[PDB]
Amino acid sequence: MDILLVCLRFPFFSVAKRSYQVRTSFLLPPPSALKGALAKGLILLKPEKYASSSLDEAALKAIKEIESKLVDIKAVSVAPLSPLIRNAFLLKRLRNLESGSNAEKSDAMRREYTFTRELLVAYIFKNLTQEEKNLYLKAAMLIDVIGDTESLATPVWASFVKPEDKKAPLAFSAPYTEIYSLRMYIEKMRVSPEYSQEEIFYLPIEERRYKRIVYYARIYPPEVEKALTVDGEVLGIWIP
Amino acid sequence: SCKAFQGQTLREHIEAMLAAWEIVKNKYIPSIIRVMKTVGVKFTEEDADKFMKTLIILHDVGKCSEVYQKHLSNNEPLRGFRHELVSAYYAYNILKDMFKDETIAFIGALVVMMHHEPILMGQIRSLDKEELTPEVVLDKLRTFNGVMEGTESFIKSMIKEKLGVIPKVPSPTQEDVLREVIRLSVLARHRPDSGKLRMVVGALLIPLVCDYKGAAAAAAAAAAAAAAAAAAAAAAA
Amino acid sequence: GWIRNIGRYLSYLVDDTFEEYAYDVVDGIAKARTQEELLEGVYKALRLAPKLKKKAESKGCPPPRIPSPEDIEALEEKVEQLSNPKDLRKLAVSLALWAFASWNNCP
Amino acid sequence: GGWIRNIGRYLSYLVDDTFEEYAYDVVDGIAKARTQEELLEGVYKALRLAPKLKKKAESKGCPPPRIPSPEDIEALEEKVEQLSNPKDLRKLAVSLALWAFASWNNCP
Amino acid sequence: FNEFKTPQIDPIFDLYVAYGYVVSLIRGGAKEATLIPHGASYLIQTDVSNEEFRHGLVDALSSMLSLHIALAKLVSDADFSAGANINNVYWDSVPRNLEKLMKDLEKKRSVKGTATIPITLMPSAGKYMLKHFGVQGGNPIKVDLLNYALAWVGFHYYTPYIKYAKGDTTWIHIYQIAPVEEVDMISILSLKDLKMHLPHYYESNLDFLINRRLALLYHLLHSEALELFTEKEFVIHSYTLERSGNNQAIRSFEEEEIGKLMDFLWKLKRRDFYHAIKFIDDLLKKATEGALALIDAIMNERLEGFYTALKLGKKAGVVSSREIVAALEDIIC
DNA sequence: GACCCAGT
DNA sequence: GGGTTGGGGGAAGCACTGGGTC
Ligand code: NI
Repeated sequence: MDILLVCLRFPFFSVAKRSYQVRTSFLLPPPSALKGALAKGLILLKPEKYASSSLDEAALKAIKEIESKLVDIKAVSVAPLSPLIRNAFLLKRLRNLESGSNAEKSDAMRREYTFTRELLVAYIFKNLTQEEKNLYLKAAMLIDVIGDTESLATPVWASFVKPEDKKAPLAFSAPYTEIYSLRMYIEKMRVSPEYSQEEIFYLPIEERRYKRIVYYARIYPPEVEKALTVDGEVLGIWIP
Repeated sequence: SCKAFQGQTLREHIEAMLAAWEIVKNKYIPSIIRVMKTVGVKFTEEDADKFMKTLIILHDVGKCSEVYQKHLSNNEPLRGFRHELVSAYYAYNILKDMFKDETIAFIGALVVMMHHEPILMGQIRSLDKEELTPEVVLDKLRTFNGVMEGTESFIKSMIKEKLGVIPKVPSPTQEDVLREVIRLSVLARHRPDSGKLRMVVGALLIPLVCDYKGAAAAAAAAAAAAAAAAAAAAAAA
Repeated sequence: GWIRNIGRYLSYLVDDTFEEYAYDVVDGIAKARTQEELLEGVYKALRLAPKLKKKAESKGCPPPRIPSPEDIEALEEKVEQLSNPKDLRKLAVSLALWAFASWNNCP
Repeated sequence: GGWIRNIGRYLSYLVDDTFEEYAYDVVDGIAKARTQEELLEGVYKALRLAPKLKKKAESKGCPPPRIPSPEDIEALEEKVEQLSNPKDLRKLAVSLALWAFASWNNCP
Repeated sequence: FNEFKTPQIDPIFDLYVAYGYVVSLIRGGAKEATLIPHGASYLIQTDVSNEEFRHGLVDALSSMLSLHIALAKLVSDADFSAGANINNVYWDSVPRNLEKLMKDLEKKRSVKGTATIPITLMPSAGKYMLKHFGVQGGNPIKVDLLNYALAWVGFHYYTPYIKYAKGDTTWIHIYQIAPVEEVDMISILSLKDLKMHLPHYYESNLDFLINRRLALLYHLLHSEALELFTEKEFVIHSYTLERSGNNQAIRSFEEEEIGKLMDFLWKLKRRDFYHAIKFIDDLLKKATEGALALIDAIMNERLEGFYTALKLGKKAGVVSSREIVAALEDIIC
């Protein structure tokens, strides 16, 4: 078992949930956004295999390949090491996609996002071969923009790690399907995107106030036999 | 022997209320039962006798908490201190064991601290000359470092001497009074019944405030303050 | 706290009962940050003593009491080791905060 | 440290009443100065009026003013040479002038 | 132990529907109840039967209909009719659903219809969603009547709102407290006291209601509710429904925390009470632009904010009491 | 895609 | 130093594309 761990130090979030007027955002990036960000990196880097007429099937084939090289439906998990905070932004979201209402119809919608300082992303595989190991290592980097086209993410590093059954409490997200013994925190997460299903994941977010602010601290769930160590700070990963 | 007034102690203060009340029992109890029956619990006039006795006996027991004594010594101001609110937590558990329920213990714990100066639960216009404020009384509550040992057994000294039910006292240090005085107020403020938790609690309050004749007079309108102190004509001779 | 006995003098130059209305000194002392303008601003406030002395007598109330020198040195001895703006503003802002009071002593 | 109060007591006799002497010009010039040279000039102008005030207080019934000790002159002299930067010069320029206005019991 | 299941739709809508569960179980008793937070699920743990839950709802909706019919297709001026409701189409549609359960809950029959949630209870609603390409028609978010009725009951009693119209335009600010670590009947019932019924201020003298961050202070000022937040932990969520020039849209939506504001007011209104409200009301009415500097200094402990507001307000009119100045330095020290 | 609405 | 005045009134966001139904 090999886990590809990367670090994304991007200040403000990019994802927006299914919402109008306000644009609610996830506290941690959805797996679908990460799947898209990694899939789009293979096209401009390896265009000799991603031949498509349009973008609609171009995304579909890349997502299908990513799912094929995946152990299960669970795409990828993230670990926050910084206190998340829910910011407030007011953006322009024009509404002119209906059969009418002239051409210029734009008003202000509160498209607010979330701020973090440190974040890890752990992709999971099934001991892939070497000839594509380097390709995926190079593809893990070069993630300049995530979510929408207004915020940029900057990767830091990328390396493979073994579980080796080390003692550490769970830190990355995990689906809430059969895990009950692990203050518990689950929301709609939308691991699987749609292009014309919805699973519930456990997210490691808890609010703790010391004297002034509440932010989002760590819930420290019960220890899981699977975990990975990095830069001294060991974090627990849930593997099916 | 903890004194309750400037020159009057709590001991004779209790008998002053009893000597005011031996005649009030035959005027309000048949009228208080018919309005009490709305809460769900029901009992005869004999149980109402002991209920009103338990309320009158502990109404201002919180006046001995090493705070009132150090204030009323020579000239020290109260600084917005409330002496009787802690008595509420004394009046909550005592009714829990001698009635073996909660629906009648809750109203007692409210009426015991609806007197003197009740707490104002928000909704002010622009001003408050008086000190009916939870924020300023919490500051004076924060200094409550328990109660003296002299009142530990003292509570056994007036309940056994008149009727006698069961000996039981609580042990306030910092927080048992807190999460009770807060819970009673929060439960009394928001319930499906709108006006009952006001009119019935005031109805129970009314016979408890006959203390004016018990203590020294302080206002010139004493004639109108004792209209119900008398009764109708018994006979001709 | 050597503050209650000095804030009432600072309040003498803002109250309506003394109509001179000099906020320049209050603005100078409120925005004092590094080492020096905090001691310079309070000089302007403490200088205008005659003003208040004459103005209280011009209406009938007793002359205002000038703060005692028994605690003025508490600012000089504190500003020395508190050179950084981390905790120096922490009291510089309170000095100007105490200047906006009423202190109704001239009915 | 210690001499500031002593010099401020002397400066207090120039702005207080019961003396018929009000000279704010020098106390203003001492504090809100710009250069080290004029600091000692203002100190001299303030200190010069020692004999004219040392005798009138007892004539008016007030106790005589306590002249600052000559040892404090050594401290105020030896404090200014090594400190030439204007960054922390104004603070000492106004420190001694602050104590001019206080509650000194000049005429009990 | 029953553990009534709560559907997860929106982090704000689920707050309203689940947090409104208590107003019905209180009417039916439900002793020894609790509410375990989940960030958005907010599940109620109570060892009570399901039958009394509908007995709570029938009483709650009787109260709603009594409030609605009292004031005045019929449109009232209540929170659930025209107070926080920015859209006129829901002025009569919403009450019609509320009385509809009178033909469903009284004779012990489950819900079968499904209504459309307005924007007031849940801001993420709308008309133009995005699925793969372009937009659609109508409101795809359709809420069953069971969860639909459970939201208004918690909205009317618990979460407050402030309305300031000024003729054609209209500003509505909605604030609600969301538990994040633990909560009990002591806190959820206390939060009910914060509700402002009929917050129609209008005129021109009361203009201080400009901006949500300034209206929250005025709402909080005249409500000296329980101060348990000094030992507990809670978060304030607020959203606006602007109708400038009959244009229903949301232009302000920020997330803040209420604990520090609780502590600020608790430490302020302790030395005296008569003058503190007068001072803050004077600075709010006169120093309209200056009270923003005072409110902003509260969530970040800004030293210059404690002075700028007073400086800008004293020029017009300020009592400037003595005991309240010592209250600020209690926080400062 | 053309309809709807408010009170000091 | 010894008195007269401390703001004065007026303004303190219009229009502009409303978002839901049906
Ligand atoms: Ni009494």
